[PDB]
Amino acid sequence: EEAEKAADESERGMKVIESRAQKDEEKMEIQEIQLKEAKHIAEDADRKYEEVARKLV
Amino acid sequence: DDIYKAAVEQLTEEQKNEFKAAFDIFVLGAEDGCISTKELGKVMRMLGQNPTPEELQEMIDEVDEDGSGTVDFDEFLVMMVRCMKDDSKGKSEEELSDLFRMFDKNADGYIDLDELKIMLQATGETITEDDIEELMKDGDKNNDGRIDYDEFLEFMKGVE
Amino acid sequence: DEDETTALVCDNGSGLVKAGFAGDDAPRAVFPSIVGRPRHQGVMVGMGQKDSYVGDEAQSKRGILTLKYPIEHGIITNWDDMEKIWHHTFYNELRVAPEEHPTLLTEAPLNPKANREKMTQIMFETFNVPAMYVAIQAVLSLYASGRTTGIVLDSGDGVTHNVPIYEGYALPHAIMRLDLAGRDLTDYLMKILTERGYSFVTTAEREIVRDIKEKLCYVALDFENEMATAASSSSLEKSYELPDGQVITIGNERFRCPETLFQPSFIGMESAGIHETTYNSIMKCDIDIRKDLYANNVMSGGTTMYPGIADRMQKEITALAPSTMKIKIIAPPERKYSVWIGGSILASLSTFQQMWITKQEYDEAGPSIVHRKCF
Ligand SMILES: Nc1ncnc2c1ncn2[C@@H]1O[C@H](COP(=O)(O)OP(=O)(O)O)[C@@H](O)[C@H]1O
Ligand SMILES: [Ca+2]
Ligand SMILES: [Ca+2]
Ligand SMILES: [Ca+2]
Ligand SMILES: [Mg+2]
Repeated sequence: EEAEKAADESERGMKVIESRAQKDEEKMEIQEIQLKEAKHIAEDADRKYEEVARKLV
Repeated sequence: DDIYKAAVEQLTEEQKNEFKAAFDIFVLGAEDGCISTKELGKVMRMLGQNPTPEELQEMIDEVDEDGSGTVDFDEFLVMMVRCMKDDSKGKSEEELSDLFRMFDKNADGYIDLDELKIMLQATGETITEDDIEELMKDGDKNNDGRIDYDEFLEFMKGVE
Repeated sequence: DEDETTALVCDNGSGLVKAGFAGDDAPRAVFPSIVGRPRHQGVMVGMGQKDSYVGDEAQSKRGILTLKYPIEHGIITNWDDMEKIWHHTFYNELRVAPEEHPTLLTEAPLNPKANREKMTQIMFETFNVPAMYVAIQAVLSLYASGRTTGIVLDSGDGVTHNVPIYEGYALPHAIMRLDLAGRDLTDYLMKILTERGYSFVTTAEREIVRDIKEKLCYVALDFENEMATAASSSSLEKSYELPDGQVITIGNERFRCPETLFQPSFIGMESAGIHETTYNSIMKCDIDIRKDLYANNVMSGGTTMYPGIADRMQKEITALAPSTMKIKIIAPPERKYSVWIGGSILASLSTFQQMWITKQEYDEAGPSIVHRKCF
């Protein structure tokens, strides 16, 4: 009995912790995609700004 | 700005409330309280299309009325109503010549301020002096006191 | 989707197909000119039986599909790829049939007669199109530039065309095409990177390094001096991060890749550099208009997106030509799409609506007579 109770508790813990892990994972991909896009456009903007500055000179 | 502000005022109250909500969504967490090139590009990515930076600048320049380089609510309405092209389908060259002739009733080659004012008087709507001055400036480029045919052609952009 | 009976402007430029409806300022469907063919044979069940990928569908998978270029130097190699790319653009992106609106296509200068007759026949017999029209790219680019004078330098992917137009006047005798462009630059960068140490021999990597070049490679303002100062590199060499993650380190090679354009001897060809060929073309023109050609030179093509081309052109022309007059070089923003933009503004005129070629007259006349009618 004691072992079965402990195992059931552990299983419930598995379900809830795995669910949160799946959520965190989805959040990872979303955050990563936004971060990459932001860095790409930031590098693009910096290169264009340096070039237009050279052209201004 | 003309057709843009016209369409803006043509919006309904519920539409303008949705526009304010969408503005709050776009400036959600911003640092200037308005939609700049950064925030506009972020919204474009959130949608899917990618906008050129010079294009973002030219667009913000085609919607602002203040001079901030960013899009506020008053400019949010313009940026969210400019879709329909009101100034398209330009009148035929013969129709444009007719317009210039009937605005130049005394047959001289110039639409003096008197003709423009009598025309505004004839239209029937309550003509405000500010409206007269703004239209006179919009037409008469060199500000010589009359709208020639080239200045009159310039008067047809944003008009339909 | 479209409520206006207007021609579909489809620029089938070498390397990038740009398709869109007339009146727009930029092409909506932009995809590379590549065809991916299933290399192996799978025993799997359920996957698409489609035997011919195209566009982004091929770009998304370059490891399984052997990549073939549908255009080489200008001459069309395979016509099946042609039918594939048009059928795809018609019934997968635009979602419109060609049986309801015209189609203003853009072809390169000085192309074979077989190419023109073939595309026209596929556009009339197979597909039911009310009217076709072939147009040279240089004129539409000069239109989009908003001028009537200058020498257009169109550098695509496998061909480079120099076309002088003064006061709107075309010069079919001076147009000289040379097959030096982005592919030969990709090959030069590939062989020099193989000399650096990272060796590859597959097309997917070739496209990857092509993209790396488009993003990073620029033109040098002084080749030998940059070589000397890069001998001891610090900020001159850059470390790029491959989309896969491998850390690549590229230094001087960048600004030595497009230099092959200025020194064709690197690829062992007696042809002259793009600048020297343009200069020779200017001598072939008359003296009276040469100054105007110096003051109104225009550029076109995706290859011109590199930073530093205008300054290099100015120094080279100043070193070649006298330094007494004024030689201003003008490059309009977003020049690459400008050609397509021209198409749009060319398809809205009623007169141009009167200069189309309907099916019946072509059928009786035949394709060769159609070639005479256009020029
Ligand atoms: N954004 C870009 N940056 C750098 N090079 C580019 C870019 N886009 C295209 N190219 C180069 O231009 C060539 C294709 O040009 P093309 O699309 O034929 O120009 P056009 O459509 O004006 O004829 C390719 O070799 C490619 O490397
Ligand atoms: Ca503002
Ligand atoms: Ca008058
Ligand atoms: Ca005036
Ligand atoms: Mg080109």
